[PDB]
Amino acid sequence: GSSGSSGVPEKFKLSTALMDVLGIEVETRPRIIAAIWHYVKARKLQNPNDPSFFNCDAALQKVFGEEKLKFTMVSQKISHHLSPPPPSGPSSG
Repeated sequence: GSSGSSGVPEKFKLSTALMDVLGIEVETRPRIIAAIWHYVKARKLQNPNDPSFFNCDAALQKVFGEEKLKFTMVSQKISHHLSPPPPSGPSSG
């Protein structure tokens, strides 16, 4: 066992651009992916041709850089942006 969901959940610090996309600071893995799912649709970014893909608004680019992306790929895209937030207390390992 190395990675999973033991005890408290997992939160990742949003990027400057990613933060300007949704407007958060410390969220989870899904909350974000979803936050993008909603936002996208919210901004009528959703793509008709492909229900899996979605158009970019302008802030989604700086994040990915592609005109459009998949609703699932975001996971394997936002991750890179995802970072470890500031923990509370001493640490070693």
